[PDB]
Amino acid sequence: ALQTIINARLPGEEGLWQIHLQDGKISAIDAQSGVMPITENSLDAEQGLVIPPFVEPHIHLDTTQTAGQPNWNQSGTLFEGIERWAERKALLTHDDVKQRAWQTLKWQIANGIQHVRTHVDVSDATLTALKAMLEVKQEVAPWIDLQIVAFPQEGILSYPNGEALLEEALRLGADVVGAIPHFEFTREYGVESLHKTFALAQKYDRLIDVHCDEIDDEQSRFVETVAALAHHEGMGARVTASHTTAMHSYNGAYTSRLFRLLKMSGINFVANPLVNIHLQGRFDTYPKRRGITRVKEMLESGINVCFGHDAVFDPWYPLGTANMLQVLHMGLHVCQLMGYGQINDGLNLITHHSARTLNLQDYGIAAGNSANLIILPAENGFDALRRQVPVRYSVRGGKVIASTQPAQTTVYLEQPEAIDYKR
Amino acid sequence: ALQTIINARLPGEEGLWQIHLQDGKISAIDAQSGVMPITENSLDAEQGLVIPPFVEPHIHLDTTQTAGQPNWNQSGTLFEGIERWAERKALLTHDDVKQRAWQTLKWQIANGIQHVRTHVDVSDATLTALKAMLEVKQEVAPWIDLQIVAFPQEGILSYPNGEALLEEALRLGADVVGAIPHFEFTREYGVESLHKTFALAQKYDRLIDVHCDEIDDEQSRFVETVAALAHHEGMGARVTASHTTAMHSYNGAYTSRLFRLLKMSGINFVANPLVNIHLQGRFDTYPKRRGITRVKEMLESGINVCFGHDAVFDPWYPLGTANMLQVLHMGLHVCQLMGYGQINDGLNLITHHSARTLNLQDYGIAAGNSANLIILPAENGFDALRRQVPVRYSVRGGKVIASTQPAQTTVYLEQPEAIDYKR
Ligand SMILES: O=C1NC=C(F)[C@H](O)N1
Ligand SMILES: O=C1NC=C(F)[C@H](O)N1
Ligand SMILES: [Fe+3]
Ligand SMILES: [Fe+3]
Repeated sequence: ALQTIINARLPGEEGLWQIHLQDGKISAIDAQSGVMPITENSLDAEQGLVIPPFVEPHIHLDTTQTAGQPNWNQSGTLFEGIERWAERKALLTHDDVKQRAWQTLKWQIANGIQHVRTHVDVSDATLTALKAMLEVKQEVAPWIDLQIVAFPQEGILSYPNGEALLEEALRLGADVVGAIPHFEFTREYGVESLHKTFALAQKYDRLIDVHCDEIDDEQSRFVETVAALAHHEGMGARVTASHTTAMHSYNGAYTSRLFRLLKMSGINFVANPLVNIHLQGRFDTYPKRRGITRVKEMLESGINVCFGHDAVFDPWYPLGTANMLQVLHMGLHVCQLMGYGQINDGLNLITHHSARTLNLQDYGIAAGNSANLIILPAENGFDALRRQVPVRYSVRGGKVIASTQPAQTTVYLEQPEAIDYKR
Repeated sequence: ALQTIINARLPGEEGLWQIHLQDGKISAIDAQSGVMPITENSLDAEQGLVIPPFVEPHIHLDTTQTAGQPNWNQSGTLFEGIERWAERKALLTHDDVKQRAWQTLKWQIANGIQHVRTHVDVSDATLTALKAMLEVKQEVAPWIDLQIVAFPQEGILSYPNGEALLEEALRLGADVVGAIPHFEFTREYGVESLHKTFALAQKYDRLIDVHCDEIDDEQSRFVETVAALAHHEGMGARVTASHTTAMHSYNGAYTSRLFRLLKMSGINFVANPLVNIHLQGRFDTYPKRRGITRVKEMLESGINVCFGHDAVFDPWYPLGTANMLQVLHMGLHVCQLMGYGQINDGLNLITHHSARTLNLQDYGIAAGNSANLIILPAENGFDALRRQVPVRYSVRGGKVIASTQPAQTTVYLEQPEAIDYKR
């Protein structure tokens, strides 16, 4: 029955703070002028950093843990990945999807992630994975608020009954409408697919998250239609453009023109560093492009951008432990957001910016909000990122739902010495 | 009460000529076999060059003289320019627009310009600048025939009530319908905006002048729609594509295909050398492209192309004295039209070709035409351009409306010597 979080550091704030908890919510936040004593019912942050929970804005829980089944993606490309997934999709069973999704979700809970948006392939007349995921959503609710995107992986207009299946998925309860314009057979189908996606989102009052321009094609500009339709409907807050890796290859003049619309539209952007560095640049010899969208410029322009893990051991990515600080680490390097302040503020890319992408209404350390927060054994964002620290405690509804007793490293010199990699 | 212009040289003609004037018109033109004596009622061209008036086919009189108000365009780009202008547009007043427009118009009269096409931003519900410019048009009529383009600077489909405001501007009397497809939110809005522009021009029997592809984007090809719609409606003579700077970046194969249509369509092209060299190439590091449309190739293909000043001390250009020979000088250098004949024929780019762009019906030194002409103290186009000569006399309706007493330079060597920079 926790009543207070004491000795907490907060990003962008000086000193220590006390967070009072009442009835599963944050009742008040007060600055401390020194270190407070521990006591029963008090969770001691020990001058560590307290932040709202990590968020996973983009993952594929229906494909997670399937890498190599029945075959491996040899080329390491998005296109072969979809082909390898199609082979696995034909072998799906309800229980298998639930088991694999739950395996990755447990890693996420352990990693302080309390909000997850999973795409689920609905280019499947049986909607096997979707039915399984809707059950997982209910089962995992005490620990993670899971959003499900009805993702038409093989296209809306380019797959048999694609539009009907996408709508069926919404009627079954999917929270977000997906699309993949660059995978449609033609540019015209791509644009038309977006009009259909927006019409469905307005008909059912759902969010939108488009796999948008995930291709090293300087002519893949579906993002301008996503932003324009959102602006026209006055619904930018409910819309997300995932990937936009083609933007890495656009000329600068078009990008500058486009940025005005991106800002005016208010839509969100998701970059997936671990997967993008792996799948993009595969058609270059040397030099080889990085292939991540224009994260640095978006931040400078005040456009909301955040980071997702995208895949965890599946056709598009052979690694991962569903760790957001690891995703952030890769993104900061590839996007060259390596200034001290840029690294320190990096936490926003896996917390607040992602919460905005998911249109969350109860997020942040503020009075009145649910007591959902995590404690990192680090002094600030820079320190947490540099040392790739685990989540010491994850609190949800005012209760501890995960904890990590840190590793203990000792070197035996003339005398034993504890090493914590700090300075 | 001038009755004759004597000792006149004419471009492309040998010898001297006499131009007889009667009732404000040119009654006859006769060759001379020698130098004629001066006499009362005779304006002596003194073997200088006589040409129809200079023309300014593209200028923004509503923004002229506002550079730095309230802020400067730091990046030197078209996009920031529009943003800086938006800030100034919110501060417009009727009298301020009239005063600034008249300041630049007086410089134009002094520079022998008797025909001017000004764009006026109509992405403004108050249409403040347009109302002011319609009054200026009437006031300046004795000296300059001013055409007003209803220019939807912030887009037709991408600005609130953009189409209604564009039509309102035509109902108030604007002479030309404008558009800016590359600034619309999407390629589809760009193309649609052109269909709407042409429909308005046919509904009101007005000319068209599109700010077309003014961007270093090799995919900005709105010019093909402008030309195709003009060809379909059989109205090329009434249509102009301004800038087309993207053409500088097109691959050669597409450009060759496009050129057939450009020629067949009969539309006009305006290049704005002083502004284009400044605003284009801003997204390149090194090498840096010039960014002017394909003027040399247009001339070789018989496509009508001409030069405008575009801006005089405003968001898009911090310099200028509204001097067409200076605009021509820049264009010849950047477009590499540096052969003797190319330079000598350069005057066509600021006289006859521009008159065609404005669809002028009374222009040129020919019997029956109004006696509107200017006298340059130079032997030919090459000489006028090299020495950047002023306009000795500007005649309109058979009367002198401007004159420049040339500067007198002397060097004091062993004896004083007059220097005129001639050879
Ligand atoms: O279309 C896609 N499917 C799965 C992925 F992991 C990648 O995000 N893109
Ligand atoms: O769109 C534009 N507005 C103003 C200029 F000077 C430039 O011609 N382009
Ligand atoms: Fe994905
Ligand atoms: Fe212009």
